[PDB]
Amino acid sequence: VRRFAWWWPFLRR
Repeated sequence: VRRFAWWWPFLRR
């Protein structure tokens, strides 16, 4: 994980 494309799963979703 870089530093953002991980939270999507929870955040963005």
